[PDB]
Amino acid sequence: PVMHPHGPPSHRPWQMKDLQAIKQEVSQAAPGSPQFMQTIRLAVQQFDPTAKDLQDLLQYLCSSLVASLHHQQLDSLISEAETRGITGYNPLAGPLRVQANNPQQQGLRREYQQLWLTAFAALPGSAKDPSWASILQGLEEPYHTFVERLNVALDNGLPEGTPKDPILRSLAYSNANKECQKLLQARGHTNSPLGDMLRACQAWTP
Repeated sequence: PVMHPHGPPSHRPWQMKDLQAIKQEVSQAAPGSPQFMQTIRLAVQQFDPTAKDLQDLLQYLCSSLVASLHHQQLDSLISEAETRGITGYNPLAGPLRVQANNPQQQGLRREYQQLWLTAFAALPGSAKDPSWASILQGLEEPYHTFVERLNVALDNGLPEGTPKDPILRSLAYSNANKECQKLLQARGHTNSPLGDMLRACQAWTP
């Protein structure tokens, strides 16, 4: 992090307590999901991290594969942004990442943080086996409990700005047990269909 005294800027290493608190706030959110993004967005604001700090934070929160995909995307976003013009970037003063580690280069650091943040958008979709696809209703699970069970896994797994209602509707079916799955040819029809698949199983005697 880069410290801002009340009365020059200086870098200080991450404190494990702060990293730990970030991971606990991210909770079960997958990289790119809303909770994940709000968390690391708040962290970048609070700690004004350098490029090196951001690399430590990445490896603490995400798997080694995810970290590599992030690096690939971030490199492309960097190249593209260089053409448009990066504030504080002297192409003759060495690699941009080295420059972003100079705590005096605030503008350049703030730009790098924003590209670092934006890079997470491309990460989902490269995960073809999310956990929310696995959540499946057992022969014993109630239906009303299962629909919420899927809602949270989608809340934690789906990237930002992605439809969830059309996902849960199919998932509340494709991932339901064969027990209650037989009430799904006369499925009720409403405006928000979700209210129906529950009406069908609003009362389900085992």
